[PDB]
Amino acid sequence: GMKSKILIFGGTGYIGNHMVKGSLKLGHPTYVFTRPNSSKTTLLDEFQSLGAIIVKGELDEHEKLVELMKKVDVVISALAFPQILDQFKILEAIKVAGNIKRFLPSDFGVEEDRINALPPFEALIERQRMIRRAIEEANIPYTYVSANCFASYFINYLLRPYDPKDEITVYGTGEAKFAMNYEQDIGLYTIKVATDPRALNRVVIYRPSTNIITQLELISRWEKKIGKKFKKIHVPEEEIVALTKELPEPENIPIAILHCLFIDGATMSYDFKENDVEASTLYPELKFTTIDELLDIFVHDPPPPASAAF
Amino acid sequence: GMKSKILIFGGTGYIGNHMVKGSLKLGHPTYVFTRPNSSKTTLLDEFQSLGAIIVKGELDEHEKLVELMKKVDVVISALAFPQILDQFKILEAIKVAGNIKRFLPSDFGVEEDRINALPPFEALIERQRMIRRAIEEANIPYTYVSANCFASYFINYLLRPYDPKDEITVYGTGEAKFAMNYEQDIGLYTIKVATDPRALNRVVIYRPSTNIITQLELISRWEKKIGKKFKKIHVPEEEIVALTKELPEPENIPIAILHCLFIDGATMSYDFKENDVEASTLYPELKFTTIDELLDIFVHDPPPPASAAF
Ligand SMILES: NC(=O)c1ccc[n+]([C@@H]2O[C@H](COP(=O)([O-])OP(=O)(O)OC[C@H]3O[C@@H](n4cnc5c(N)ncnc54)[C@H](OP(=O)(O)O)[C@@H]3O)[C@@H](O)[C@H]2O)c1
Ligand SMILES: NC(=O)c1ccc[n+]([C@@H]2O[C@H](COP(=O)([O-])OP(=O)(O)OC[C@H]3O[C@@H](n4cnc5c(N)ncnc54)[C@H](OP(=O)(O)O)[C@@H]3O)[C@@H](O)[C@H]2O)c1
Ligand SMILES: CCOC(=O)[C@H]1C[C@@H]1c1ccc(O)c(OC)c1
Ligand SMILES: CCOC(=O)[C@H]1C[C@@H]1c1ccc(O)c(OC)c1
Repeated sequence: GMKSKILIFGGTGYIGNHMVKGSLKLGHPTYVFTRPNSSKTTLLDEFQSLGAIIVKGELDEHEKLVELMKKVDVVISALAFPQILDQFKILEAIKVAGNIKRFLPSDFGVEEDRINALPPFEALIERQRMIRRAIEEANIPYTYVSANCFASYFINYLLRPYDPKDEITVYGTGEAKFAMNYEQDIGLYTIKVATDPRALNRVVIYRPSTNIITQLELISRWEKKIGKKFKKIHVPEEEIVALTKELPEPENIPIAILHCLFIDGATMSYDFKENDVEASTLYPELKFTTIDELLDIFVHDPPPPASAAF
Repeated sequence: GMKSKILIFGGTGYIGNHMVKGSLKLGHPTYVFTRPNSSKTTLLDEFQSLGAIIVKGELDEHEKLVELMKKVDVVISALAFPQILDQFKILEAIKVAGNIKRFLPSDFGVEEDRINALPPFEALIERQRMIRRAIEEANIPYTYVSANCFASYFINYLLRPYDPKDEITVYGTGEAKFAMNYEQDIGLYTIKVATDPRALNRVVIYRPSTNIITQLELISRWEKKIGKKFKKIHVPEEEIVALTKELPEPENIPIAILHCLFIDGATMSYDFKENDVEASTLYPELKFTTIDELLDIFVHDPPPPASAAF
């Protein structure tokens, strides 16, 4: 009906699949752009059975992108780091088509316009800033989403629940606060804000009060849930910093991000601005899965671990 | 004709594919065991077009393995680290069938019975030793292959030829010697020795005199080949050792191996034993691609990088 038509790039991705499912769950006509050679064949079939329209092609196909843009209203990009500046191909098509009502570039992490990181990570988020500056320069309607930490991803990474080991690695002192959100919710809320007038040309941050914690607190709560105690092994901050300078790329990128997230506490090191919008306060009919609920999920039916591409 | 029939486990793997191709090139009837859900569909079609017989199944299918064992003469395992002890399923089937003429377990690296490493790596090669002990206890005919370093893999890992950076990382002093061999050759030679009476119940080491070098010498030669100088950044040994103790698994495994190969120089830290067989001395009609030739290949048509499973 009146539902805005949504085009998602990187829909088969780690976080992208949750945006595709959330879009369909909310009854939005959904277009998924995917490479002809993608190995996400079975995932694409699932999307198709849920009602999505699959469009195979390459970002280099300018004409195809323009013709596709003319058929939709909202464009969301969930592409990976290696393709951040490739989003300029998406942006060029949006500019030519001229009918797009909202563009959400691939952020879904830290709020890059208010935080700085070590060189390895700073270079990547500087690219995301370049995208933002171009959007604003062209007066393209947007929404910048800071989803903070992907919860299943980091519960898997930090707690290694699928590992029977007796020790646990802590980065830095482990006292830095951070916020983490369940991927399924990140996906749903992203679709909601992409069409909410309250998020037009604004930064939206996902920071529900029930999802703020520190590494030590997460370990403690997990220990209580499963009835086991771990020996905590800390990796000194100076140690982490040194590695970012000596290790090659892309090996040093994760290290620099670990420093930014769990040592500097970038997802919780700032206060909200006047124009900022915190997503959990937007829909009284929805809520973010809490940390206790998340841990329960890992006790009853834990999701597989993942590793971002660099 | 009268060629021995070869069954390869993990044939679709990084080194495994080179063994399958080498087996077919040498005219051996070749059986490839692969999981029903493998994503190596296009590689499998290639094997098939080359003459290989594909057999889909799981290692847990004891009866299937036994009936398969009965149809072949030689069994080679190129499975990954996570499945080392899973090789006991292959061994049980071999014991029951009773007709196998030679079994080559998944080693193709350092000579585990004469070297020791840091805990992260020591645990993995200890498993490989367990397999070797069971083979000998059961009087199963074997050949243990120490292929040393996979060259394309490590030229990519150490030189990052696909990276236009001005710096290069050196592990330790960079003075430790190591031997590396081209994957295509490792595969060919493995098939040759699997049927050479000279390799029956012996350790075979791939160490051609033209393929021995240090990190610094490798960097130097690469610099001359491409006409560019790099800034060398060293990672102290004590630094590498500390990481193996603080970083969680699997992350700490590669670090421990880097120490073993490029700091301890495990592939060149020993002299040959009386019963050792150095493969390059075996066939006057063949030879290992040299380091110079390997570098030339990376200048004209470099192979993509890779990452072992942990
Ligand atoms: N906040 C956090 O904790 C967190 C965690 C992870 C990631 N992130 C962020 O979330 C965003 C997406 O990350 P992700 O892990 O979801 O991405 P991903 O799964 O690695 O990749 C997303 C999609 O990119 C497409 N793609 C891959 N290579 C491509 C290429 N060469 N050219 C064109 N398309 C290509 C693929 O789709 P097809 O195969 O269909 O073409 C893939 O499904 C990024 O901005 C990332 O930084 C944040
Ligand atoms: N010397 C060196 O520099 C070096 C470098 C790398 C590796 N290595 C060694 O070479 C050997 C093989 O390494 P690799 O990297 O070639 O192996 P790989 O490519 O990681 O895997 C080999 C094969 O295992 C099968 N497999 C994967 N997961 C499985 C599971 N859960 N159950 C059963 N089968 C599974 C897959 O075949 P299907 O999909 O067909 O089932 C896969 O192609 C190892 O012993 C390794 O340590 C040495
Ligand atoms: C440290 C292990 O995870 C990562 O390397 C990257 C994928 C994680 C990530 C990527 C981009 C981000 O903005 C972010 O902040 C929440 C987190
Ligand atoms: C350092 C990056 O590579 C590795 O972590 C492992 C795959 C490399 C390897 C695995 C097993 C080995 O025996 C070996 O010695 C030559 C090398």
